[PDB]
Amino acid sequence: RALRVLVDMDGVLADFEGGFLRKFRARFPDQPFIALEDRRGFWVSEQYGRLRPGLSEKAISIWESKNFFFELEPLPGAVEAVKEMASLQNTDVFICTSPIKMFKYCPYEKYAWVEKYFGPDFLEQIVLTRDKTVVSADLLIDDRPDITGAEPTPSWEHVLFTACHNQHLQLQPPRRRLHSWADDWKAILDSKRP
Ligand SMILES: Cc1cn([C@H]2C[C@H]3O[C@](c4ccccc4)(P(=O)(O)O)OC[C@H]3O2)c(=O)[nH]c1=O
Ligand SMILES: [Mg+2]
Repeated sequence: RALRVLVDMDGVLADFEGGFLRKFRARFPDQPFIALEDRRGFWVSEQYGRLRPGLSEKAISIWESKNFFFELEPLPGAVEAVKEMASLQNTDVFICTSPIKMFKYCPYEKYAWVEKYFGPDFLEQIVLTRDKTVVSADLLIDDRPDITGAEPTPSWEHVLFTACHNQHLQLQPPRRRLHSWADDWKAILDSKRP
């Protein structure tokens, strides 16, 4: 039997936080912003809303804009790590990502992004869903702390991928982290093998 690993896209493969900040500052130069070092909480618009009135609506307009997802930069070592992971024996890798509600560009751009960095053949490994608990696997590497859905008992072990917004979070045992792609991801996968 092959080990199945679900790899998240935003915050794990694609730099959503960095891309957001860069484009927000460029479009709203006279507005206050939040340095990544100061990001707290999964929801960007919520922390921006607390910064000053009207920043939430502006933040939202950034990711709803054409080319936001397509132009995100890969996280350091992400492409290299996933390519190697997918080539490993007895290992099936799927990119499991949740598209935003405004569907005009997001779904399309995510497929285009994967084609760009992983090639045409990797498109077969993409799973788009707003509920990752109904996708079965041994592991789910994702930066969102709370991953819930229709399935109360997911088959996967959620390994928290470190991001600016979750770096200070204390996890309840035996929950663990993958600190970055430079961290030992192979050791994590092996711990799940027969
Ligand atoms: C992946 C990511 C998106 N956003 C943005 C983008 C937008 O995505 C969703 C949204 C909710 C649930 C599943 C998918 C998208 P929306 O419900 O608008 O589709 O929730 C609110 C918004 O929050 C962040 O702030 N941080 C993140 O790490
Ligand atoms: Mg993510």
